[PDB]
Amino acid sequence: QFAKPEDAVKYRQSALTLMASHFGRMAPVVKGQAPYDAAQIKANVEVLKTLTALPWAAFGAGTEGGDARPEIWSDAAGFKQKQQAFQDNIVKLSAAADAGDLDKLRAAFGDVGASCKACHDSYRK
Ligand code: HEC
Repeated sequence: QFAKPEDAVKYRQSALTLMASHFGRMAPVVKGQAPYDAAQIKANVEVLKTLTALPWAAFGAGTEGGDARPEIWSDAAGFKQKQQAFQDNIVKLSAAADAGDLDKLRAAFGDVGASCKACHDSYRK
């Protein structure tokens, strides 16, 4: 869907940005600093879940640029793995949310977060 590499870059960064917001916004709740409303959380996770599938398609060959390390392309299999483990954690998050269990959510939240970090460690400049 992209004409220039710059456009894929702009797209993926935007998706990542949005996702960061949707995920990050739950930290105070998960930490107990904000009240917990199951329904609100559930809806937010639904959005997050949609957003989380988006970025991956904008890292095709020829989209080199931004803060993407070249290893994303040299080591595609490793990148796919990182991405899949991440989506899997999203699924867990989603299940915790659906169930309305703060403990579960809290734990899953940590798992997801570690997933973000794992990817960044190997593939983000
Ligand atoms: C690999 C599969 C990743 C996972 C999982 C997550 N992120 Fe990441 N992120 C990744 C890369 C390769 C990049 C650089 C993209 C580029 O082309 O510049 C990023 C970047 C971000 C950003 C910056 C967006 C911007 O404004 O430029 C943010 C805010 C970000 N990542 C956050 C983020 C969060 C919160 C994640 C988990 C919920 C997460 N990322 C996972 C690679 C990967």
